[PDB]
Amino acid sequence: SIKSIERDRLKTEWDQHNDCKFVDSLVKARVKDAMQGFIINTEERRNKLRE
Amino acid sequence: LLYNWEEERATNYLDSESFFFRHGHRGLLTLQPQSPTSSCTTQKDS
Amino acid sequence: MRECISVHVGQAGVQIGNACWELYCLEHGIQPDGQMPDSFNTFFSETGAGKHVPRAVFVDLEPTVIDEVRTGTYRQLFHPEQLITGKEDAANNYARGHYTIGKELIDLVLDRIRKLADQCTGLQGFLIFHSFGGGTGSGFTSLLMERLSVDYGKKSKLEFSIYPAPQVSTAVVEPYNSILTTHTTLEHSDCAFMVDNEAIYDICRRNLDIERPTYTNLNRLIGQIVSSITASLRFDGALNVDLTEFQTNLVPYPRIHFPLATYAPVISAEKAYHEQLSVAEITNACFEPANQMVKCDPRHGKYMACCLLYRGDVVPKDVNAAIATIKTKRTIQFVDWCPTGFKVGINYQPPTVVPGGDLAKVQRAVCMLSNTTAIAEAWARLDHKFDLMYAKRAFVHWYVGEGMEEGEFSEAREDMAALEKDYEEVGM
Amino acid sequence: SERFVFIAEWFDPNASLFRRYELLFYPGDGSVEMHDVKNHRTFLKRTKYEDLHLEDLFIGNKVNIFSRQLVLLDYGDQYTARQLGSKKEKTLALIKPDAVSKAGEIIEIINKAGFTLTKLKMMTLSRKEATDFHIDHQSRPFLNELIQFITSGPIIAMEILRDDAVCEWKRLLGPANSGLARTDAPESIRALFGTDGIKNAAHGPDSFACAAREMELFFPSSGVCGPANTAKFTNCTTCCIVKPHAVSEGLLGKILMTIRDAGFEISAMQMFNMDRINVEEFYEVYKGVVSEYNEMVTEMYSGPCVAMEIQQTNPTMTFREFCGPADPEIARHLRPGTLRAIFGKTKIQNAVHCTDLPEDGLLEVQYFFKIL
Amino acid sequence: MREIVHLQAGQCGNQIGAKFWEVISDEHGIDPTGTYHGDSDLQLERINVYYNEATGGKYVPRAVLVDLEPGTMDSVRSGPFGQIFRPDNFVFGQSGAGNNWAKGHYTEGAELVDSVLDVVRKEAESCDCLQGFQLTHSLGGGTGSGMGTLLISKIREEYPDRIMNTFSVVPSPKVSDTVVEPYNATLSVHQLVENTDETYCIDNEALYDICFRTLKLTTPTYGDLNHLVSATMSGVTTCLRFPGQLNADLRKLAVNMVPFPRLHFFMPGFAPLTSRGSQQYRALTVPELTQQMFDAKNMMAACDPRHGRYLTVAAVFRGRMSMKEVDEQMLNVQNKNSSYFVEWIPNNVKTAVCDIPPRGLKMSATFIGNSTAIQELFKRISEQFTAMFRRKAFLHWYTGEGMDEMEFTEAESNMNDLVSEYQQYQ
Amino acid sequence: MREIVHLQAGQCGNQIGAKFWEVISDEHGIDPTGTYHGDSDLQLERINVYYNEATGGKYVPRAVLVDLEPGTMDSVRSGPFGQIFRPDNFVFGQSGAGNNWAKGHYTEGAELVDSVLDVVRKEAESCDCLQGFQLTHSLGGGTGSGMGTLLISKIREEYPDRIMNTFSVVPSPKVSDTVVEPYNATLSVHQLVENTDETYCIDNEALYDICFRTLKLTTPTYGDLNHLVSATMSGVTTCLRFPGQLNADLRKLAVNMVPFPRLHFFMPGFAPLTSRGSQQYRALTVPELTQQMFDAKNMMAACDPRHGRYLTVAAVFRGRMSMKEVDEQMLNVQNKNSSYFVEWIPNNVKTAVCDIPPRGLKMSATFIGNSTAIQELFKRISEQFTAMFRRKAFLHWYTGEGMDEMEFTEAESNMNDLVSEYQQYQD
Ligand SMILES: Nc1nc2c(ncn2[C@@H]2O[C@H](COP(=O)(O)OP(=O)(O)OP(=O)(O)O)[C@@H](O)[C@H]2O)c(=O)[nH]1
Ligand SMILES: Nc1nc2c(ncn2[C@@H]2O[C@H](COP(=O)(O)OP(=O)(O)O)[C@@H](O)[C@H]2O)c(=O)[nH]1
Ligand SMILES: Nc1nc2c(ncn2[C@@H]2O[C@H](COP(=O)(O)OP(=O)(O)O)[C@@H](O)[C@H]2O)c(=O)[nH]1
Ligand SMILES: [Mg+2]
Repeated sequence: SIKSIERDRLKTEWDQHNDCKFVDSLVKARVKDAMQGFIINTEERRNKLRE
Repeated sequence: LLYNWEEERATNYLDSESFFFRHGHRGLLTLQPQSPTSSCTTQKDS
Repeated sequence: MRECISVHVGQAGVQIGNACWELYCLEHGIQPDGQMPDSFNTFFSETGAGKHVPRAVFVDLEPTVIDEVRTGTYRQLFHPEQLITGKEDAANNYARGHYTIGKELIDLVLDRIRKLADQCTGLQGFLIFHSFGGGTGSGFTSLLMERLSVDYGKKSKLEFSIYPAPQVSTAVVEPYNSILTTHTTLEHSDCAFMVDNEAIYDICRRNLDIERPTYTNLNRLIGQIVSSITASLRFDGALNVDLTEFQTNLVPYPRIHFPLATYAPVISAEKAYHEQLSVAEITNACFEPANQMVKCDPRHGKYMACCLLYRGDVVPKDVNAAIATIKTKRTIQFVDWCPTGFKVGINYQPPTVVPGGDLAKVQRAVCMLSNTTAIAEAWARLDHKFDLMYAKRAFVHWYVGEGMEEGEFSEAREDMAALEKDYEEVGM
Repeated sequence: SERFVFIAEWFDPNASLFRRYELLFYPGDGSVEMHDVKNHRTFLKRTKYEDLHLEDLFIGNKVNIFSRQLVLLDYGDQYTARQLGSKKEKTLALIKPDAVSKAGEIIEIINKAGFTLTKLKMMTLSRKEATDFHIDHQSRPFLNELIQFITSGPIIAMEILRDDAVCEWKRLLGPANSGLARTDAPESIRALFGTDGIKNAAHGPDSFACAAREMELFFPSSGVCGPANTAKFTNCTTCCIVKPHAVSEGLLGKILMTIRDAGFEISAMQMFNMDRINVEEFYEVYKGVVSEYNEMVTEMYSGPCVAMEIQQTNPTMTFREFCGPADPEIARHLRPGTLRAIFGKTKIQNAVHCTDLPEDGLLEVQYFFKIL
Repeated sequence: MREIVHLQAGQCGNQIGAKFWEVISDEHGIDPTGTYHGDSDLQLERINVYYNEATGGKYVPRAVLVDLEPGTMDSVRSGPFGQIFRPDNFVFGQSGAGNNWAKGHYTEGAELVDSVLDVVRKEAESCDCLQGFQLTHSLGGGTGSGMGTLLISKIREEYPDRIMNTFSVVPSPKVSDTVVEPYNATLSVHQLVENTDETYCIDNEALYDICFRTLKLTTPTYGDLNHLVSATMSGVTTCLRFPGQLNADLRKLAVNMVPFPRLHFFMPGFAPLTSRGSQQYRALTVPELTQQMFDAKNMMAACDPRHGRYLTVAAVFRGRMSMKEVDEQMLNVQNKNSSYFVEWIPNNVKTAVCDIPPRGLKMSATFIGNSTAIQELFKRISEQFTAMFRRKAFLHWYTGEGMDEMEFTEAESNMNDLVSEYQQYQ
Repeated sequence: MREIVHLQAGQCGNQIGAKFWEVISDEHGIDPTGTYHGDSDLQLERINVYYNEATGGKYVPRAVLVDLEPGTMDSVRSGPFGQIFRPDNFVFGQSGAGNNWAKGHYTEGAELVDSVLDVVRKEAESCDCLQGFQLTHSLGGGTGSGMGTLLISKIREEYPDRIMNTFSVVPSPKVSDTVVEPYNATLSVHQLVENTDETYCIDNEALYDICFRTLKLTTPTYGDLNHLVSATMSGVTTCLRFPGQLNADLRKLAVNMVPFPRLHFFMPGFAPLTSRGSQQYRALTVPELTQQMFDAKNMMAACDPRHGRYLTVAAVFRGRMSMKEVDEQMLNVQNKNSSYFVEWIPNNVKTAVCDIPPRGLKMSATFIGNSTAIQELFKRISEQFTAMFRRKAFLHWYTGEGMDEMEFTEAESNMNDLVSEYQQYQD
């Protein structure tokens, strides 16, 4: 019981830590898509300068 | 330049004769005065 | 959470644990005064402020070599007691370290494991580095394998041991002390990976271009073979591997637990930008005797099992098209009773080069941990040197002097003979 | 004979290690040669090479040899140390608030004197760094106007390396007071330029020892240095100028006169850039479109740039068409009033590199000194 | 932490230890006024092995200095190193021994050991953990062989655990300096084999060679042959005193070298010897040191090693080094001259590595070795003895001071059966 | 796909064959540091011919750098493009390059030939289809004409189908700087006419006299002739890495060129060579280069055309030209010279027009002759051997190093088969 309780407590603490990091990673993937869209905006300015 | 010409001529500038050198001569060491204070160990320089 | 309490010992493990516990500083952000600038809690432990203090235990008997690490660059990182001192060296004998100078020091080292293991919520097993080549690693620690295994029961344990070399041999009396300590650990060490010193000094001259090497130049090539093994309990990847697989795939029998070791990409920094680091070229290098870290030839014997761990940008289709072309080589022979004979563990992390190293910044590593029956002829010479000395009863009288009997010379000879007729019953 | 040797430093791209070599130059025959101090064998053998110059043989100025970029770090020799470093001394100067609209003739006088300009950057300093300039000065006169000019008007800090730099700067500057200099009536930077005596001028250190204090006061180590000295936008933040190699050619003063002509302002100058990453960051729009992209990044690889933010002043002539067509020969076909026909020195790699689309000037300027 | 108790006796000893105790003053940066003025910080680390502490930062040694006459320790105080040696550690007699064994072993050196043993047992229990002992003494004289062999006998009776070492000054076999050398050297080596574990035999005929043909000095003293003997003393403990690649202590070369209780008579050496005038033409590297110390003309006893087979051969090294290049050199000297070792031991060579070379050197090494061609160091004394026992040449000195002839008769039955063990294996 | 494996043996071909790697790498746009440095995109997509790639996408060459002495591998690691080669397959040696054929083969060549084949294999067994072997040798000494034979006779046992086109400098008609020559050269022509499938020729004398008459140079060094040879070999290997309109690989040249098996030594060239002062007074057409192709004084060979009725002239054009202008002007030169082309072949010529000009000129080409005038270079060196053999004049060293007397008869007898089997089809 002592091993199970301590292990479950540390697992749930690191699981909520990974939960915060995973929601932050989803925001990070949205940020990477935002950087992809900004590269597309630079491609739009490249289209205008190409003209 | 008799027998033993070169070394006996050369050693005097770098260095009652028996009475003065009775304690010895600096044979097994370099002419330079100090090669101490080397912080040169394997687990110190590595 | 997935802690790995390692054990170094001897005059080996203090000159190994300066360069093996050097990369654990580097692969995480751990600066040499214990700070971040969490996959690191296998090897580090965090206080209130920031201080990541390590987990292993390093022992000697004389304090001449432990005194460097407390006065070198890495003092505030290491614990003020985890480095455990002594007063005098066992001085190349199995008598002193097993009964007299390893008996009066054993019950504070036993205290500090129990203090370190109980804080470890999720420890997996023990890793032992004892050198057969002297008096402490043979003596202090073969006392421990019958002392840890009594207290902590049925835990896994594995060794990365420093076997003395076949042609060069530093000390004189080692066909006693290498033979004697292997009789005791044969049923208390579930794996025994081995390396030599001549066998890596070949490799640092022909694969690297640096002649005139150092032990520290050799230690990082053992300091890199650990972290492609332990990394599957550390980092993310396709296939992670626990320490309950090394004793599983690689150990067929009770008394056959003696595999080999090889680490694939061994190329300098000057030649980094020329050769294509193809996954076949990294793979087919390991099966060659020139790359191999034990001075033995596998062409005289049969493989029995194998393993692999991979790093970095692995393309997992092409590894299976590189393992598959190994099977069309009749130079590489297998015994019939392991027709599968492999294991793959794949991580994401590419290897990290030390600042001031000899290996290049590479992206793909391969480490074999191969069982082979051509290690039995490495046991041939160390018995061949024994009775060629024991007949004259040379060098004996310090072994019986410090509280032993002569008669365990009569068994550690006779125990290896049954092992020497054990490995021919299995590769037949 | 009479070779000059140096220690060189190149960043290996594949295996990211910093590499140290020993380069050798042979004045009077044009040869170069390169051994390795790290490993004693010879990789690069002896060669002749034409583009390298004895004025390019200065510690720090980063020169390309055979498409490799290296900064000369050390003096490996006592001979070349005696031959060059005993004479090459540094002097500090600073364009004050009044001299921004008259800097072209002063910079032409400096280029006629022959001092090599290492760093000439506009700066707006912090509170402590601003007060450290005025901490040393104490006398009878009331310096309220000069103090308000320093704390309010923008300035630029510059370093000039020359043979007897302090002596040549003193002989070019002359008398201190403006009325006294005009009464003496010699041709001088203080007599012809500068306003109201102690109100504003180009800064000049009193002694070689005090030049260290003056340089530490005006431009210290970059803790509180201040990245910007100009407004980020003024609703027309759309003109970027840059001078990578024509500063080494020396026509920076003359092109400042021609841009002061026709009533165009100049806002902010600075001289820090990394050869590749910073330029890549803002040549990004240029990446897909422009051809000869290798050459157009190579002649920015070549040298540092005095790069300058500028706004649109009149709508009668656009600044882009004042800058001219993309080729100097096309400029000489069309009109001599184009800046390529006056100054352009390469086929497409023009003397002034600008932006084409008017939108991205604000973002490029905010990158170039607000971020950097 | 592991100190060294040093013993001295005779006037032969106390010129050598006076030269031994100045290279320790050189390497630890000790000035001759008791303080320390060395520029390092590793030299001050294990200072305690040879330098006890006092007030004012003074460092004064663990030294014992003994003779039966006052005429020798007047000069040791009157040397260049007077203030360092302890005034309570000059134990003195009044009458010289005069080339006789029982003058020091049974009568006049025997009444005085109760004042030496007071000095040692007080001092040796001030060490926190002693490693062992060392002696430099005269087998040729009457005090070192007479009195000092009691101190090897009686101190070993107190503590049997520690290690006895001997920088024996054994007589030359060719030119002799005393007509009772085949008694004082014969009888002294009757008690060395039950009592002493390391025995370094030193000859002056072997050392008059080296300071002429190798160092090129036409006028050699003792004080410039004492320094090479004083080189190899601090050249043994190079690894206990300092950090490095592979440390080794004085139990670690008394295990690698002596396979039997009675085959323990070593053979000393020193590696880097070249002229004073031509010092800067050689290249002091790894092949230069090994090519000298594996030869007969770099050997500190006067027996040619080529007439027998070494059982075991030790070494030690010093200075920053590349360990594979020594490992190539140690197999070559086991593969090339395989007829100069016995075939019934697999490994015969040991090495150990320090880190800091001496003051003025870069690469140093010291040669210690068991060899069975040390019989010619003992058969010449053992054949000198019976050519004068049969004529009873000097027995009236020995009988009239408390001896027998049965203490004489058994002192060659030891000396014959010693050689009657070495003979079979070569 | 399509590739050529390379080696660089002898001193003479090591300097020329490493002068090759700049005339290649500037056309295709590689910096010396291994990065791509090209202007156009079209010359990157056939880089797998000469070049293997490296991690990071930088580019290394297929070459092998082996000769007896380490003097010249310290000369081809040199200033322009030394960094690109692989440092593992650099090969050196110990013993002297003492111009002996047993030093070519029997004494020094034995220890390397285990290693210096495994530099062909490690760059060929990692491939798809092999098409050419390019080896830059000479014909004078035991350095270059004892290793040029050695590194191709071994290979033919295992790579037998493919084509092996070397490039070799032949002896000059006036003065040679080696005196020991036809013991080796006639002993090397015993294998080169057998094993190889095409084998070129270059005089040193004609290479100087282009520079005085047409170029009007004052001072031709040895840096000039490198360029004049390296441009010809880098123009005949272009329909295998360029777009074009009439395209031929190296095995088209097996069936186009040689009618009887042992006649494959060709005569190089390069058309639009001119001076500096005469550029504005010269015009560039397809007829105006065609004269300069068929100029008697633009070849690399000293042989006059009057002894030569050309068998198969192949002028590989390279530029933006017209296919009729090529075809009408490769025939209008032929009716005008009836007696100097063979009557038993109806079309004696062959073109190839491509799409990428050289760097620098808008249009160029490459003459390749195949003449019946090359018996004059055959009558020279076979005549040097007969007087020197009856003296046994320098045979003491080769017999001392191990070459028997009865083989020097045999080598000249089979060098006599390169005029006798030539004389049947001369007439
Ligand atoms: N290659 C290599 N070998 C090492 C290293 N450290 C120790 N060794 C080897 O370890 C052996 C040294 O003996 P010890 O480590 O002192 O053996 P021990 O168990 O400590 O026995 P004692 O000295 O009596 O305490 C030698 O064979 C060395 O070659 C190392 O860092 N690299
Ligand atoms: N090389 C050398 N030999 C010495 C020294 N001192 C004494 N001897 C030798 O010692 C022998 C004499 O010893 P002795 O004085 O009778 O011993 P003691 O009476 O016990 O002091 C002589 O044969 C000397 O050659 C020394 O400092 N150096
Ligand atoms: N392009 C070029 N050719 C050279 C150079 N040096 C020598 N040669 C040629 O090499 C020839 C030397 O004969 P060679 O066959 O090479 O002798 P070998 O090296 O012993 O085989 C000379 O006739 C030159 O024409 C050089 O630097 N550049
Ligand atoms: Mg130890």
